[PDB]
Amino acid sequence: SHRKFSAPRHGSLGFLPRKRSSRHRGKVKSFPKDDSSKPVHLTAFLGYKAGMTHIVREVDRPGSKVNKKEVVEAVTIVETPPMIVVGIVGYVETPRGLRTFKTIFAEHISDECKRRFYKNWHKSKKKAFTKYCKKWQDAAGAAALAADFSSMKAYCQVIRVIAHTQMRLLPLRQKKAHLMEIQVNGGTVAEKLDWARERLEQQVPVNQVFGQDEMIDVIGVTKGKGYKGVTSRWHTKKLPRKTHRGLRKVACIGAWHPARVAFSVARAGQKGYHHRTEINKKIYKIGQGYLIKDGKLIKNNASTDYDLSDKSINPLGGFVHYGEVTNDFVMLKGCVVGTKKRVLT
Amino acid sequence: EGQVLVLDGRGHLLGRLAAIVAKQVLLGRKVVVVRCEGINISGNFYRNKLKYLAFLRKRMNTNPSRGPYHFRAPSRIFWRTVRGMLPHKTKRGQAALDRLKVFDGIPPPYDKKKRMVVPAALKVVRLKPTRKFAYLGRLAHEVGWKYQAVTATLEEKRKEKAKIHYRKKKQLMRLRKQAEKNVEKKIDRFTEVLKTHGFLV
Amino acid sequence: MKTILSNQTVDIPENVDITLKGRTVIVKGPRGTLRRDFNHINVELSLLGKKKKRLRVDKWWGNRKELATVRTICSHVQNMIKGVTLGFRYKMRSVYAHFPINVVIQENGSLVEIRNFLGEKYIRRVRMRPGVACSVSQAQKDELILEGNDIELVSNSAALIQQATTVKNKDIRKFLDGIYVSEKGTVQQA
RNA sequence: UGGGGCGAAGCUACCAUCUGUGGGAUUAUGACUGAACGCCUCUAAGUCAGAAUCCCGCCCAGGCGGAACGAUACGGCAGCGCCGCGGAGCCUCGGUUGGCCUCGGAUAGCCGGUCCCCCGCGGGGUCCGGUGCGGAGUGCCCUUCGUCCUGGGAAACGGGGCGCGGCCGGAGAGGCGGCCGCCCCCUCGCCCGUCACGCACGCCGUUCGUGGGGAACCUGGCGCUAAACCAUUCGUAGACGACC
RNA sequence: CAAGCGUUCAUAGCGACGUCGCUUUUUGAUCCUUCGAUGUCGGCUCUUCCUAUCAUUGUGAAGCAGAAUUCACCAAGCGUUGGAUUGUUCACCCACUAAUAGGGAACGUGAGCUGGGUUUAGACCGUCGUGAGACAGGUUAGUUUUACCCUACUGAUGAUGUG
RNA sequence: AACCGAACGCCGGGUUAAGGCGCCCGAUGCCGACGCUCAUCAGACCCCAGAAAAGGUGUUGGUUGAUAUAGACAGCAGGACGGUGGCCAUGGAAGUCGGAAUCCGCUAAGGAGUGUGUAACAACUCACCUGCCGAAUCAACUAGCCCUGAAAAUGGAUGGCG
Ligand SMILES: [Mg+2]
Ligand SMILES: [Mg+2]
Ligand SMILES: [Mg+2]
Ligand SMILES: [Mg+2]
Ligand SMILES: [Mg+2]
Ligand SMILES: [Mg+2]
Ligand SMILES: [Mg+2]
Ligand SMILES: [Mg+2]
Ligand SMILES: [Mg+2]
Ligand SMILES: [Mg+2]
Ligand SMILES: [Mg+2]
Ligand SMILES: [Mg+2]
Ligand SMILES: [Mg+2]
Ligand SMILES: [Mg+2]
Ligand SMILES: [Mg+2]
Ligand SMILES: [Mg+2]
Ligand SMILES: [Mg+2]
Repeated sequence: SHRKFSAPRHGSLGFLPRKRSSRHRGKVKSFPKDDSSKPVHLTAFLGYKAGMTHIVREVDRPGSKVNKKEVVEAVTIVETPPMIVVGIVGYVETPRGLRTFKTIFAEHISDECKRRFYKNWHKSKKKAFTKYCKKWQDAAGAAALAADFSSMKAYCQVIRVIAHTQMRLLPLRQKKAHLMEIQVNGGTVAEKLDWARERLEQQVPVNQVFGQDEMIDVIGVTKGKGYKGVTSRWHTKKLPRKTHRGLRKVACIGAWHPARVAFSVARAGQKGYHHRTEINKKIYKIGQGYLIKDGKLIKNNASTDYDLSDKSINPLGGFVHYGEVTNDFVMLKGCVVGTKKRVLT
Repeated sequence: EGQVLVLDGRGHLLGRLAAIVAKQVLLGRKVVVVRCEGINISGNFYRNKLKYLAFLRKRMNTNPSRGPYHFRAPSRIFWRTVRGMLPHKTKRGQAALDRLKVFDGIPPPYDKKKRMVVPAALKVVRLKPTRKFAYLGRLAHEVGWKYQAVTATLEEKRKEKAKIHYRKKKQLMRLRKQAEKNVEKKIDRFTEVLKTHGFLV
Repeated sequence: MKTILSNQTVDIPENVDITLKGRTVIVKGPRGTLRRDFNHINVELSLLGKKKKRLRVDKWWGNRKELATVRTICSHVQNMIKGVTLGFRYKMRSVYAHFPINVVIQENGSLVEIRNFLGEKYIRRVRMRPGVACSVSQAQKDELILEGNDIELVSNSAALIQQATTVKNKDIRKFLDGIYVSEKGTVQQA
């Protein structure tokens, strides 16, 4: 017999191998469509979550009840010091998918970047990238990187730029940088390459990638919550106070005919630590780190022109539960996925 | 015959071909069907789309990741149809399928090999000219390929290339024929003995 | 019953020069050149008349339903000839009670721009097909002129704006407004 | 948890806050051209518009599915990768010339040649001339298959030394070609003489792709010179396991 | 099919006398399976499917001017609520809306619950019985097991393969 | 189970029944006949495992009746009148809500009317009859094949593949 009294399902399936994520720096899954006409830019970056705050903006939505009123918007602040480009990488299109030719990273490399290779390192001899580098100065420094780029010019189509974060600058206890390919959505390969050629080894800050008031999408991993019963996980009903064996459950899993519990019935399971792509968040402010020309500029952070104090976004006693944001943040409308200190793509 | 087979899927009939492939796979002969986008089907476009979409609804309710795999690439689609004509539960049937091999477009090694055509699965022969149809390419697209565009642009790139070879090969034959005439009185009593027992007339 | 033969000759004028690539007829006269493929219909197109006087379409081992088509090819060919000699002109007269349908062509032909049909704020836009030169008439009040060589192309394009202009959730017995075709003719008449 | 105010941290609530994103095929339907059916016709051959549909895209998982590139065990005893070229021996098998290429049309094609014309040795065009139950035919082409003698003719610079360096071209999942110097060596396809090769005394797995695939060990040259896991710590995570 | 209604007019909408079907959400027949007993009514929760479309998208109808409305097509994409009474399924009313469509899955779902009703043993009235006692005639009290085992599913380690 | 053939010591060869013969899967890897149909739900075998009245110029055959070089059919042009507010009905019905009826002239041919519609006309149209064209045309039945009628619940079965 039918359900007497209809209702929506509890919690979407288009979402549902609700497992502990296999990765942790939010992997970008789709890089925007490179229209070959507009200039070369990077399409992504890699900040990290600090904390949050009361922003007060004047509004300009003619028609609304709040035309020209003050409102407070809750905002995150994403600590985003500049990212170094180490290596470039070329993808060719195929019937079978999108295979990768030729990864080439720089002479030099870094040391934080090294970290994101050999698991336990104080044990290691730190040998990574020691015979690669040797190529950035000889006769075979002209073969396998020159004939190579010529190759990546010829047959290749889509070019990303491997870039490692500067972990050192942060208050995190972490020293292990966050490498990621960031696609270049430029105009034409070669132009989209004699450029990455040039930005090897080189600082890349947030004001290249991003503009203040661009809608962006944040890609990161949900804040962890352990095993949860069905009522916390799938957010179901509770059964009444009477029930002999547990009231934080689902009564009926299935009909004693499709003789399997289904796909799509509510269950106990890992909640949180899930990968998630949140979209279309606004940038309220692109920041600037407190740098020196004489004696600090803490001012150049939270000092809007309509108040002109000398604040840093750092509240009194840090962003509780990591620390002080000492370089370029981006201030994002509302809340973003993930806990504090979290790598946020 | 012996050795590896290469069949050029274009202009064939999806299952009519696959029955012939599958017979020879079971006789130990290695077949390689190529260019499966080109493979075509009797009945009008939509008919077989509608018939495919019927497939896609067939799906193991209690978990679908177990349930039937409705592969979308024509290679894969055809494989399926060949496979249904093998006894693939058993060891000889899986050992059979391994002798098959199937591509969308026409790849390395197989660009570079001459390649054959089953007239008894060939559309112009098997069908009437006043009847309608799908290309498994377009069918495959509207069902969830991602790679009709790519395997187009690559095949156009291959065609342009292959044309060069065809033209250079064309130019060697013109040399052969001119060099027969430029030496036809010290091979004029060998060519004799050719044309006498049939060869070369 | 299969009919051994059916055929038809199109009488081609002295102006035009058709030249058929196998089955594909191309036609060039004064106005321009048209092309069309009968790579479906399956017939034998001969150009028997010397100097150049006859297209003859055969059909040959054909049953009833393909015998039909002898005459249809024969038509799209006359219909080309009239197009490349004379050229067609569909006129379409806007119609109303009240809100003046307010047309404005906007590259050359191409964009036919329609404010105010029935007080509607949404400005309907309509593309023409290639080779179809729309233009607002004169010597008459609410009246477009769609000029082109190709019947096929000229009459989708009539119909596109004739159908873009349709009322909804009313009596279309009563609400007799929109733009619609009044006169299918030619540019030059002879 | 003696009681109760207030209460950081942490969980957590349309009880606070933030964010929910795009294409394609077309149904019904509406249409264009237009046949049957010397008219009319949404259709018989052709087209067009068309959605909470369907499929896809963003989104989530990620294969007895692949990618790229890092480093490759100094040693106190180690063990290997190449490269080449050397000697035995478990085993697991299938095979027993190759074919090195257009595109597609099918009530049509193939090729030649352009005198002529346009484009980038090529491509396109036009004219003519041949083939088209196809003879620069997958009914297809090629290459040979007992050995060497030597002493004529026909044929004469062909081939070789894992002969040796350089420049190409080829990337869809290349794995292959191609094209240039120099050393030494050899003189082979077809006719013929002319002799020869254990002639095993009618007998079977004969012949090769075979320096197969893989698993164990005897020579030289050049390079090499760890990471992983545990323990510890941290928590970004928690049952334990897993992870940062 | 079709006699009628519909001012007129068969067939916008309807439609008699007849007649051809489906359907298994109604009850019957039947007695094929189970009596070394498959938990026997309702409610809650929770999935999924069907369409026999109540809403909404796109459409064709009307006796469609608008407004409002019914007929029908693709169509099952997302909807179908809060209560008073009632063991109830079933009902009726208030209320909201956009709708308050209809159904299936062992008459979906007792090692999910509850146990209100059925349907033990205690009791009470009605009637019948001479009586023990009977009564789809009323009424109040009445123990609701066991998961560790294979499976499905949800997560979690992992696995041969890639030196 | 129960249909069809066929009744079974254990084997080699040959041969068959009922069945089959793209491939699963043995056999058509006949240069097999002659047909019919294209299904936006095809069809595809005695039980047995699906449909009906009823539809259906979807196409193919008949059957019968028609029409016509005195030149039809179809197409484009002209008339479609008068005797005549004919009679009943008046509420209007002069051809026309309805009916008895109900026939001549001009004839060419025009029904005292098929309809639109009009309160009634008109105005329009249709029978009838002409003008223009050139040879086959039309109607009712009846069958063959397909289309519709045709709507169900874990996903989906000519056996599957096709
Ligand atoms: Mg419901
Ligand atoms: Mg209890
Ligand atoms: Mg209305
Ligand atoms: Mg569309
Ligand atoms: Mg249509
Ligand atoms: Mg369209
Ligand atoms: Mg009546
Ligand atoms: Mg039991
Ligand atoms: Mg329906
Ligand atoms: Mg209640
Ligand atoms: Mg039940
Ligand atoms: Mg129980
Ligand atoms: Mg149960
Ligand atoms: Mg009780
Ligand atoms: Mg009792
Ligand atoms: Mg008493
Ligand atoms: Mg008594």
